Amino acid sequence: LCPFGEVFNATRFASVYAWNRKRISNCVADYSVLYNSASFSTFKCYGVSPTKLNDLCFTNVYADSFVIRGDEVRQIAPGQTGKIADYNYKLPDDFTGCVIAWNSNNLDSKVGGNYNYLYRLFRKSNLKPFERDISTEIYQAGSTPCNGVEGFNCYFPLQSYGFQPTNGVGYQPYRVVVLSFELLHAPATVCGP
Amino acid sequence: ACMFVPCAVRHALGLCA
Ligand SMILES: *CCC(=O)N1CN(C(=O)CC*)CN(C(=O)CC*)C1
Repeated sequence: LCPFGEVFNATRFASVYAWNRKRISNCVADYSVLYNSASFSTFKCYGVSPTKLNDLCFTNVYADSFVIRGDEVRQIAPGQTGKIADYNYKLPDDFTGCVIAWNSNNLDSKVGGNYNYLYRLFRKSNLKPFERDISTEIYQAGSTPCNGVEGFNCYFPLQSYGFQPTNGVGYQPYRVVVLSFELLHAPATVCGP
Repeated sequence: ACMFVPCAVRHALGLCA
């Protein structure tokens, strides 16, 4: 009995630089929430059909979840660039699974701003697909090495979102769930009812 | 007093040690 429901219904969501991964295996898959795709602002499946997942069997299913702005949801797709795809959460070109997002302004925005959700603002290079970086190493913005000391041209690598409920929809927080359906050379443990 | 992420928020998220 797979805990797909708890991934979507989790009270706390991760900041996107520290995106949470939940491996799903050795269980009976309840795909009911994927049939209710009309209730999500984003619901894009790549090489998957929710009505056919019962007939299919998988070795593992990873559920990555985080909060980003609504105007950043478009970056959670194959072949995208931008601050999120580049420095926070990268999907591969060959991605197989679904990207599901919904507005969470009522929960994740605060008057004055919710500075508790962060994204990585600086990084020496782009992430590889599915790479996760939670280091807080001071970023060398000038030509002079920082030696890890925060200050002049040496910046804290992460930035607060400061979500406010009166910001426009594109700047509002959205909770995102990315499901990767993995069928590797092993026995399938995630099957339908 | 802190740029990018305020100091209290850095403590709240476990980013100081
Ligand atoms: C903006 C940097 C700063 O004021 N301090 C460095 N530091 C941390 O960054 C903790 C994560 C320790 N300091 C404080 O805890 C007080 C805000 C000082």
